Amino acid sequence: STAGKVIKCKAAVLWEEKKPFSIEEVEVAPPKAHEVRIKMVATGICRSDDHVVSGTLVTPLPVIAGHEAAGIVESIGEGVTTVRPGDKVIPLFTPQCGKCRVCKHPEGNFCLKNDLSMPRGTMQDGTSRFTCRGKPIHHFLGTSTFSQYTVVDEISVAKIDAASPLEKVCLIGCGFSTGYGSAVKVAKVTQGSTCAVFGLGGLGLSVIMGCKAAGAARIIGVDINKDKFAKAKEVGATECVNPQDYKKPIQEVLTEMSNGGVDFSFEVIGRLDTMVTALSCCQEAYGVSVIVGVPPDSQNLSMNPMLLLSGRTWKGAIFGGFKSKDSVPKLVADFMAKKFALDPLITHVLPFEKINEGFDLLRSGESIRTILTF
Amino acid sequence: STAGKVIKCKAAVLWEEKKPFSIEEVEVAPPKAHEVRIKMVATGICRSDDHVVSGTLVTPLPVIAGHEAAGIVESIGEGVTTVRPGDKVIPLFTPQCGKCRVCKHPEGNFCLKNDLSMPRGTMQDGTSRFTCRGKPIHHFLGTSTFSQYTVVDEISVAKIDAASPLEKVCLIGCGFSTGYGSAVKVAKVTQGSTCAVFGLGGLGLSVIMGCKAAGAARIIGVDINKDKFAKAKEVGATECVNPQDYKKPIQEVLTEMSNGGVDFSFEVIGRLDTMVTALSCCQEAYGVSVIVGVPPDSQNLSMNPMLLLSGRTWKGAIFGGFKSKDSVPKLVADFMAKKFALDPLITHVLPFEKINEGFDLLRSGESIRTILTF
Ligand SMILES: NC(=O)C1=CN([C@@H]2O[C@H](COP(=O)(O)OP(=O)(O)OC[C@H]3O[C@@H](n4cnc5c(N)ncnc54)[C@H](O)[C@@H]3O)[C@@H](O)[C@H]2O)C=CC1
Ligand SMILES: NC(=O)C1=CN([C@@H]2O[C@H](COP(=O)(O)OP(=O)(O)OC[C@H]3O[C@@H](n4cnc5c(N)ncnc54)[C@H](O)[C@@H]3O)[C@@H](O)[C@H]2O)C=CC1
Ligand SMILES: O=CNC1CCCCC1
Ligand SMILES: O=CNC1CCCCC1
Ligand SMILES: [Zn+2]
Ligand SMILES: [Zn+2]
Ligand SMILES: [Zn+2]
Ligand SMILES: [Zn+2]
Repeated sequence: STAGKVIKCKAAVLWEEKKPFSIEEVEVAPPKAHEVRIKMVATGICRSDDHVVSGTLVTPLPVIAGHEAAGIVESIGEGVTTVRPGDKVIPLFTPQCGKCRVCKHPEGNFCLKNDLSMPRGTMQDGTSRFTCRGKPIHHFLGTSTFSQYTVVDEISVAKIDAASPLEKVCLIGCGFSTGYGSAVKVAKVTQGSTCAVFGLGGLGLSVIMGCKAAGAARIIGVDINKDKFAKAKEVGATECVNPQDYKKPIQEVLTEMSNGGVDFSFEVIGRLDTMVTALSCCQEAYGVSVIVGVPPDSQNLSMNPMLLLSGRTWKGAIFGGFKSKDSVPKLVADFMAKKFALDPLITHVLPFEKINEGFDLLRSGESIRTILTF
Repeated sequence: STAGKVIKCKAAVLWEEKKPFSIEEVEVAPPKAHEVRIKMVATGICRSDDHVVSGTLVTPLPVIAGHEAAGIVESIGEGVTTVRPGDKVIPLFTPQCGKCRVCKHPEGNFCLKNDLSMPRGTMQDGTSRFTCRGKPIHHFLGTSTFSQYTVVDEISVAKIDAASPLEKVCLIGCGFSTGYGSAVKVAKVTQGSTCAVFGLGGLGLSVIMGCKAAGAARIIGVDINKDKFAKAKEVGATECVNPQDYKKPIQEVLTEMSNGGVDFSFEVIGRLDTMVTALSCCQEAYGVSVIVGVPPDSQNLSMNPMLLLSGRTWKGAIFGGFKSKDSVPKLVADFMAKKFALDPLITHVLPFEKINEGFDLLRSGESIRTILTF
């Protein structure tokens, strides 16, 4: 009863920074050519969504945020070939156009069609499909999953197993895949190695899962919230340290614990100081450090380049280095074949209408992932 | 007639920063256990030696500098098994102890016995073999090659082909191997790729040599001294750019020329600003940037970590990543088999007594490598 028509539905609109989401009626236009309209089933609350509220991540407002989700195709636009109505899908916050220089490179995944580097808050054609109170509303990362219905470009959606449990596999749309791939694909953690993981939220626990899958012998979790240590050890950490417990800088502590530096370190918080600390605690001649966390907008870090001249490697990645449309369906299939677990990341399940309580749980330190159900 | 005795010889002593070297008589003690005393034959002038004079590279003074050299063993201490009197040798400014975690690692080369990180200016045992005017003089990087005779630890010397031309292969002790390896071993430049090389001195020309050996399709040399361009093209650069010729920042020119960023970039100067520029000019999702230049002591750079989050890899290396004692004899063998050329790097030859003129040539921009003969 909705194909080709405007849909009126519920969404969580962010009208301005540092305010609660406003749960109210929006209008969702039908998909144009090469676009897909999706009925949302589940969406996770990721720290990157909170970064929009806090001003840490700048994107045009007002906006419908949300990017870690799964749903069912309601209708498709002219020329769509990769999904059909009724299909289960995961929106892709990093597109895979398949035709740019990055998509064609064996090691690149940050497709040049992304809306992250110079955010416009639109669809690929530069316009918006959302209206609220008569006003146009921006999209977020080409996904906008905090809504009962969204419209995405075809290059930003992947079809997944029809038997998938959507309230779990939405995490493959961001948190799991990003952390897991940061360990197994970006860092390329080796068997028998020592790893250090800064930040033990949903992303950091997924990094730990990847370090353990890669055969690391030691995995040191680092967090200022000791309530995060129990779950980190359940998913593979061999020990946890709270920097606030020590009188010396944690890079010195980790270098001593590791008899000279760790093999792999990961910054999974989003602080400039912990990015430099994580680089410093990896072994000076052969260590590798990977930045996953998102730093505050337009702020530079300061570091001594001798940390690199001795032999260290420093890198970062979006979405765990995974080519999004190729990888998301394979990752769902791996989950269905029991190759990794997602339940350890899920601490809370709430109806979508309680989105603000879900953010309060994240901000208070009490949750890993809250999954919102529509 | 000198074994077991103190040798009185000439050396170039640096008594204080920013002053000419003083060519005068020194006393060189005989080698203790596991040490080797070498009659020097030829030594190159590298910018790192000038960094000692300028205070850019801090090591205790007074000092006998020099680290790029080749000579003949005069005598060996007790227990030495890897060289004999009469052998041709190259001193190793990065040792290879064979026993530390770095030496045992498949990719590491910055041996933990190095005298770079926390410089003492001594032999491994914490003492010096040099006296001048009755005063003890420091060593430099365990090599101290600006002297007619030096004493090195066994882990800091490699035996080379007895037919080697010492006035050429001294460059394998530093400039050639560092630049060549930075391309072929550290960056792992790929066939058909586009490279940018910042700084076209002895080290940068050697990077170009490695990029060409690796099969790069384009190699863009970058230097503010346009007189360096002709030789850079002779050894493989396909084009050269002078940043002072442009109204836009050079990362912008290079991104434009490479249709979105280069595959590999190399900083081979030693400036904080060009380290950040070189990182920025490599492609944001899959580019690799290698720091080779030495930054000024204790200074930090400032950079936006979003340059890394998009997917860039940033690394540095000492000595082109080569394990020194294993690699130097193989590199000499390759030179003897005509696998690479050293003559393009040698622009001037002077007697050792004219060392100060050789440094004047480097500082004026006129030379690539001056080789000093003893
Ligand atoms: N590179 C990518 O593609 C993606 C990046 N991100 C970013 O990853 C980061 C982590 O996201 P989540 O796991 O969802 O966040 P989270 O808020 O659930 O976890 C962050 C953890 O960092 C801890 N922490 C905070 N300050 C700390 C400090 N000084 N020292 C040690 N620990 C500290 C917190 O206690 C918390 O447990 C965020 O910046 C997020 O924006 C998220 C997903 C995709
Ligand atoms: N990582 C390692 O193991 C080693 C590092 N080094 C360092 O490599 C660097 C290069 O050494 P050399 O080739 O012997 O020095 P060099 O002085 O012969 O060459 C440096 C080049 O950089 C150019 N240059 C200077 N400022 C520039 C600027 N703003 N922009 C563009 N070009 C600029 C100069 O005109 C010159 O041609 C030095 O810092 C040296 O200390 C040297 C050997 C071993
Ligand atoms: O969490 C999902 N995406 C993130 C990727 C890193 C930049 C901010 C958005
Ligand atoms: O040029 C030779 N060695 C250099 C290596 C980089 C640090 C300073 C000394
Ligand atoms: Zn693309
Ligand atoms: Zn996310
Ligand atoms: Zn040198
Ligand atoms: Zn060693």
